[PDB]
Amino acid sequence: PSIKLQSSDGEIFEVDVEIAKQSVTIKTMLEDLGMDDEGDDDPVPLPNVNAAILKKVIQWCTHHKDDPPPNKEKRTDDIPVWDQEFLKVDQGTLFELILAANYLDIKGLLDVTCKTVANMIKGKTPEEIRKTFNIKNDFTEEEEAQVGSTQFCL
Amino acid sequence: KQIGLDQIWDDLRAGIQQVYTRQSMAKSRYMELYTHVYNYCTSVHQFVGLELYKRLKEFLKNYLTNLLKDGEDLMDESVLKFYTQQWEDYRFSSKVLNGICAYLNRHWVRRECDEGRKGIYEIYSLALVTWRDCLFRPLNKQVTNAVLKLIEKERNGETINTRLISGVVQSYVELGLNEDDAFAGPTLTVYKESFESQFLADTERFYTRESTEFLQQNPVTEYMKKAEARLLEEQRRVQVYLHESTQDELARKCEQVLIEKHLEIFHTEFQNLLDADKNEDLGRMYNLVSRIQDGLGELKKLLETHIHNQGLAAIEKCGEAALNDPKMYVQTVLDVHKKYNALVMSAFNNDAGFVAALDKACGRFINNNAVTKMAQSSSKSPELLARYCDSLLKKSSKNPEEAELEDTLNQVMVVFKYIEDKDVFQKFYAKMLAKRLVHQNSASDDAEASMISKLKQAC
Amino acid sequence: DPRSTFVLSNLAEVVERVLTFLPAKALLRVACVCRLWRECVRRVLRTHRSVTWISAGLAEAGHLEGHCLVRVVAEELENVRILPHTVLYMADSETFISLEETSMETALALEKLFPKQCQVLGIVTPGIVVTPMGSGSNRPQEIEIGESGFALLFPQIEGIKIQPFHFIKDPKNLTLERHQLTEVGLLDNPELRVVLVFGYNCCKVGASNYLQQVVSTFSDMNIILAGGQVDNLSSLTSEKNPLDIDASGVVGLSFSGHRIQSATVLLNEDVSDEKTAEAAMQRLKAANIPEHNTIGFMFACVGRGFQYYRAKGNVEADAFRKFFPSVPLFGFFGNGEIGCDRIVTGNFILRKCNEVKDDDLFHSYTTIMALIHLGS
Amino acid sequence: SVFAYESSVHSTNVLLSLNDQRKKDVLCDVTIFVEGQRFRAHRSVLAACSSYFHSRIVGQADGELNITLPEEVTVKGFEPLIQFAYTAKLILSKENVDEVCKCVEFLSVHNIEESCFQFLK
Amino acid sequence: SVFAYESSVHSTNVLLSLNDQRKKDVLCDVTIFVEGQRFRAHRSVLAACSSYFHSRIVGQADGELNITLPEEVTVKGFEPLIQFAYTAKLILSKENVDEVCKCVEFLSVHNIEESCFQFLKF
Repeated sequence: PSIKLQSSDGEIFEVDVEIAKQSVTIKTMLEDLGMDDEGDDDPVPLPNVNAAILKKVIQWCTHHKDDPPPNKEKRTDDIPVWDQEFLKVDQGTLFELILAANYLDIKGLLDVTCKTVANMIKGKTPEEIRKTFNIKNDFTEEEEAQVGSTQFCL
Repeated sequence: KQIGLDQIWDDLRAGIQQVYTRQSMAKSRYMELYTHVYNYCTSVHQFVGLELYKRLKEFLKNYLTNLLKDGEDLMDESVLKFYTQQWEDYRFSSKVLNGICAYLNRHWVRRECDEGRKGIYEIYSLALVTWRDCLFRPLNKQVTNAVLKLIEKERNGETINTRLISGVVQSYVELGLNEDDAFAGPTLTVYKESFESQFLADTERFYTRESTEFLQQNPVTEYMKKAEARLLEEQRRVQVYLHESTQDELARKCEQVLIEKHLEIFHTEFQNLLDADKNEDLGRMYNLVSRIQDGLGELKKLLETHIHNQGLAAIEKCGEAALNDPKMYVQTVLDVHKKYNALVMSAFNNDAGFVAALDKACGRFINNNAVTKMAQSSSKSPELLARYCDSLLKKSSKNPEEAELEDTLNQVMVVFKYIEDKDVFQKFYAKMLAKRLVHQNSASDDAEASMISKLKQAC
Repeated sequence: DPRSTFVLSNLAEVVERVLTFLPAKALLRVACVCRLWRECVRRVLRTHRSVTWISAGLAEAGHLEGHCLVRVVAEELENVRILPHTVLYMADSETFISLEETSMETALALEKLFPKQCQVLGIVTPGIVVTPMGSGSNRPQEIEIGESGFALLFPQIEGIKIQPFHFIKDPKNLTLERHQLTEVGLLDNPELRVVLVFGYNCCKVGASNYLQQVVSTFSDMNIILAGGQVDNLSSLTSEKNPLDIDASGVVGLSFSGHRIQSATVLLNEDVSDEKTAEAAMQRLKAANIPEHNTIGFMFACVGRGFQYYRAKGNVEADAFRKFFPSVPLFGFFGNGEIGCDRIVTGNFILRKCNEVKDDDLFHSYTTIMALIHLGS
Repeated sequence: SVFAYESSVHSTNVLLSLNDQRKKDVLCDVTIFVEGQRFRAHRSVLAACSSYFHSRIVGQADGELNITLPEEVTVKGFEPLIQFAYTAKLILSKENVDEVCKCVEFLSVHNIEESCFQFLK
Repeated sequence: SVFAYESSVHSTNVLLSLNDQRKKDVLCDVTIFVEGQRFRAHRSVLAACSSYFHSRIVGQADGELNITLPEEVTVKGFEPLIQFAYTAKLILSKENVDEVCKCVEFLSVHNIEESCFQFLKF
C-alpha cells in the first residue's frame, strides 16, 4: 500500500493507503474511481492545504490508526493525552487544522480540535470572547436587546 | 470571498460532463472538481442560494433526454442491450458524482432539508429520481414486453444470456422509490408493478398452453413427470432472475396452474395406478399433491376403498377349506397387510393420515368379511385367529426355530388390533389353553408367558 | 489577525460542531456572540430529543444546613445538556418541614433555579423510588423513609405537548362545569393518550370522594391513568395563585401526542414472591413497547415493600430491569392507587370491559407500573 | 373478566385494499356506464356511501349490472366521487368544484361536509 | 388549488354499513361453513381482511362459492374474529383466548397482532 499526496505549495509526501483511508474524502475517490490501472505513482495534489499542515494531519493519523469507529454519548472532556500535546500550537495553525479536517472530512480530527475551541469558549462571557477571536459587532442593538433577552435563566 | 459563483460553471461542466462517458478520470483532476464545489459551498457573497442543485438537475436531464433519442425507435433484443449497458454507465458514473459534490451532500441537503421544503435529495439519490425520465419513457412497456419474450424461451431456447436480464431486474429493484420518506425496509415497490405483475400473467399462459396440450396427446404418466421438472425449473429460474420475494409467490402461481386445477383426472388415474403394482409413479404423484392442500385428503378414501375391494378377494380365493384350516384365514389377511403396508410406508412417505387408510379399512374386512358371513358369526373371526396361535404354540414334531416363535406371534399381534371384539379371543384361547397346561403340550414356557406379556401390552 | 475572523464567523458548519460540545447553560451564553452564532444555537437546541433525569441518593446525607436534593440540583444543573421545558420532581416528606410544615423556603428554592419559562409541578410523597444518574443500566434503588428525590427534565420534543393541570377543592361550590377539562386538555383532545393523575390531602371525607368524582369527568376514554394519593404539594407554575398548604386537590401531567405509546400492569394481592412478580412484568414485555426513549413509573402502597414481601427490598425494581434491559424507573410510595390493565399504542387499544361502573381504577394495597414511550 | 381489542387502523387498511381491488379486475361485480366510458366498482361500498345507489342496488338479483347515471352527472365531477368513496380523500380544483358539489347534493353521499364552500380562491 | 378533503369518519361508517348489510343479508354473496353454523359475509371484505380468503376467493365465478373450514377451527373462535373483521373490535373472554388466537394463524387476518394477547390476566 503506497499513495503519494501533493500539498498546495508543491511538496510531496508519501503516506500509507490505509492511513489515508482514515479520511473519507481520500478513500471515496480511491475506492469508487481507483479501481483501474493507476497513473504511475501519480501524486494527488490537494490544492487547499500547504506543506506544514499536511504533516500535522498525517502526524495525527499516524497515532490514531488503531481506533475502532463505533458513538452517541453525552458530550464530555475526555480529550486523550496525545491530542492537547499535539494541539499546543499558536492560534492560527489550529484554525488551519479545522479547514484541513473539514476539507478532507476527518471526523476524529474535527471532533478533537472543536473540543479545545469549545473549551476555550467555555468559562467566558459573550462580550469578552471577541477580544480573542475578533468577531464583528452587530445588528440592531434592539434585536440583541430583545433577543439576547430570552434566556440566562437556566 | 475568493470563490466567485459564475467562473465555476465553466470548468465544472468540463469534467462533470467528462465523468459521464467514462474515460479514465484521473485522480489528479478529481480533487480539482472537489476544490471547486467545496469553495462554491464555503463563502459569503452565501452558498449562492441553491442554484448549484438546480444546475445539476438540468445537466442530468440533458444527458437523459438527448440520450432517449437513440433507443426509443428500437425493437426487442436491442432495447435489452441498451438498458443494461447504459445503466452501468450511469450507476457507476453517477456515483463519482456522489463525492465530487460531497460538501453539497453533507451540509446543504441535510440543512436545506429537515427544515422548510421538499424536493431535496442526495445527488446520487437525485440521479435515480431523474432516471425516471428514461424509465417512465420506453422500457416500462418496451423491455417488460421484451424480457418476457426472452424469458419465454423455457421451451427449447438455450443460452438465455442471463446477464442482460439480470441487469434489468436489478435495475427495477434499484429504482425503488427513494422519493421523500427518509434514508431508511426493502425497495421492491417499482418491481411489482413492472416485472412481477406483468411476468406472472405471462407465465400462466405459457403453462396453460402446454398443460392442456400434453394431456391430450400423451398419457397422464408424463404430466406426472413434466410437472416435477417444470415446478423445479421454475425454482431455478429464480437465483439468476432475482431479488427474491418471488420464490414463495411464483411457485404457488405455478402450482395451481399445473396440478391444482387438473385434479379431475388424477383420481381417475389413481385407481388405474393402484390396480397395477406400480410403486414409483405414486411417489411422484404423492409429491405433486403433497405441495397442494385440499385434495391430499381426497386420494385417501380411494386407497381406503381399494384394499377393502382387495381384501375380500384373497379370502374369497381362499375357498371353502378356510373354515377348517386355521392357518389360511390368518396368512391370507396377513399378506394383504404386508404389501399395502409398504405402499403406505415407501410410496406415501409414511403419512400419519395415510396409515389410517391401512388402518380401519383393514378393520372392515376382518370383522364383517367373508367366511365369517358364510358360517354366520362376526365372532368367528377371532376364533380362527385363536386357533392359529395355539396351533403353532403347541407341543408338535419340533419347535424348529426360536426366532419363528417370536415373529409369528409378533405378526399375530398386528392383526389383533383390528378385530374390534376381544371377548371371543379370551374365551377360545383360554379353553384350549387349559388343555395345553394340563397336558404340558407346549414348548419354551417363556414364549406363551411372552404372549400374555404382549396381551399385557394389549387389552 | 488569525484566520478565524473569517472561519469562526462565516463558516456555518464549523460553528455548529462547536456549540454542541458545551453545557446547556453555556449554549445560551454564546447565543449573544454575534448574529450567525444565534442561528447556530437555535439549530443545536433543536436536535435535543432525549429526556434527562437528576436524582439525590442516600449516600449524600451531609450534616449541613440544606436540602439534599437542592444541593444536587444546584451542582448538576451546571452540567445539564438539554434545556428543560416541563419538570416533575418528588421528594420524601421530611425534607419540606423546618418548623412544623418553611415549606416555601425549600419549595421556592427549587422553583428559582429552574428557568422562568419552564413549567414546574411540585409533589411530595412519603417515599421515593428512583434510578441514579448515568446510563439506563443503573440498578434502581427503592428508598423508604429517608431523604431522597428526583427531578425529571423534559426537553422540547416535536409533536408532543405536555400541560399541567390543577383542580383545587372547595368549601362549597360546583364540581367542574366543563371548561377546565378543555382549558388544559383532558377532554375534546383527539390525541390524549397518557395521564398521570395525582392526589393529595384526601384524608377528609368528601376529599376522599373528590378523587372519586373528578376522575370520572375525563375517564372512559382511550387513555392510561396512573398515580395515586400523596401528602401535599410544593410548587406549581401558574403565576396566579399563592399555593395554600392546607387545601386538597388533584394535580398531574397530561401527556398528548401522536406517537406516545403506553402500557400498564396491576400488581394485585396475588403476587407475594420473586417468581410471581417476575411473571407480572413478563406480561409488560409482551406488549412490544419499544426500549429507547421510554421512562417507567411505579406507584405503590406504604403497606408494600419490606413488610409485605418477606424480608426483602428492591424486588419490584430488580424485576423491572430483569426483563427490561435499559429503561429507567421513577415512582413514589403513597396511600392510594390508580390504574388498570390497558395498552394504548398507535394502532390498538386493549381496554377492560369493566361493565359495572368504574370499579377498575381505585385499588388499594397494590402497585401500578407504566411504560410511557415519550417520543419516537 | 372480559377484555376488548379496539383497533384504529383496520378501517383504513381494509378500505385501501378494497380500493386496490377496485383498481384490479377481480372481485369487482358492478360497472358504472357513464357518458360512454366505463367505471367498475363494488356492490358493497356503493350501497354504503350514498342513497341513490342504495335505492337502486337492493332487491335486484345478482349478475351483470349497468347502473348508468343517465345524463345529469358529469365525468370530471364523477371521478373524484368514487375515489372519495373508496379511499376517503378528495381532489378539488378551481375548475372542478362546481360539478363535484352538484354530484354530492344529487347522490347524497354521506361523511362529506359542505366544507368545500369557501376553500377556493 | 388542490385543497383535498380528509374525513376521519368515512371509514368507520363504511365498515358499520358493511356490518349492517351483513346482518340482514343485504347483498351477501358468500356463504362459509364452520362445523355447521352457517355464516354470511361479503366476498370483497374477506378478500382483503384475511390472507386465506384471498387465495380461496380469487379465480372463481360470480356464482356463490360455499367455502368450508376444517374442524381445526371452531365456532367459538370465529364469531369473535369475523365480528372484528367487520367492526374492528374483538371481544375476549376466558374460553375465547386460546381458540381465537389459534384461528389467526390459519387465516393470517391482517392488522391484528397475536403477541398482545399474551398480556391478559383472565
